Amino acid sequence: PQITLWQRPLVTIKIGGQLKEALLDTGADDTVLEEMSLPGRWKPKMIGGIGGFIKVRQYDQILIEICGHKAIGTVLVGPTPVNIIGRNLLTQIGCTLNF
Amino acid sequence: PQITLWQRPLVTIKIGGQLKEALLDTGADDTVLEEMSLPGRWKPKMIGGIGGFIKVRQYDQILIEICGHKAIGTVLVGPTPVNIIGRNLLTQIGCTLNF
Ligand SMILES: Cc1cccc(C)c1OCC(=O)N[C@@H](Cc1ccccc1)[C@@H](O)C[C@H](Cc1ccccc1)NC(=O)[C@H](C(C)C)N1CCCNC1=O
Repeated sequence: PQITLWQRPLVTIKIGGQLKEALLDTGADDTVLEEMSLPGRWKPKMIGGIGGFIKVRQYDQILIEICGHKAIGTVLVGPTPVNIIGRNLLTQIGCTLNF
Repeated sequence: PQITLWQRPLVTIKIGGQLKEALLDTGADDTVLEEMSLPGRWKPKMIGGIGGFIKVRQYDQILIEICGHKAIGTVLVGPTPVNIIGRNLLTQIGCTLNF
């Protein structure tokens, strides 16, 4: 679908048998989600945003269902203020910026 | 122009008689540019990010020619790693998220 930006591009995703709301972020290289229970092994990692860095856990091969569309990629779990759909996932669902 | 997301969507902007490159961030309510000099006056303001809060100077009525498109709005300047064109401006140039 088409999304104007007069409001935050929030959409509903399905992950780990759970439902959430993630922001479609072209400004994000990766995908980071609020602390949640996820099965499988992970790997420590650090990402640097505007306010600084945060200690997140790196999950590979995690299936996410963005607004219906199913995709699988690397999901980061940490102390983020909002759920973020980064370009690693956005390019799988074919999201494009236009104007 | 249609922009895919395989790489960070960098756009060439022109502000204060200066040329720069800014990221089209759909996950940014406002626009924050790196440290630079500007004519108008400002007002201390802080914004929440991923790793914490930074203090920026606010400016209203700032002309910005985003990739051949002239728009005007509130710009913020501070300790931001990259230049960011948020939604307060993206809408002015009819930028749409699509998939
Ligand atoms: C939310 C907001 C309100 C008012 C004004 C502004 C500028 C606002 O946005 C601030 C902000 O942190 N926005 C983020 C999403 C956001 C909204 C609300 C709360 C917290 C975050 C996101 O869009 C952009 C920001 C840009 C960036 C900054 C420094 C270095 C590199 C990239 N991107 C990142 O942090 C990403 C993360 C998410 C994987 N990131 C970090 C590792 C390297 N690459 C990368 O892409």
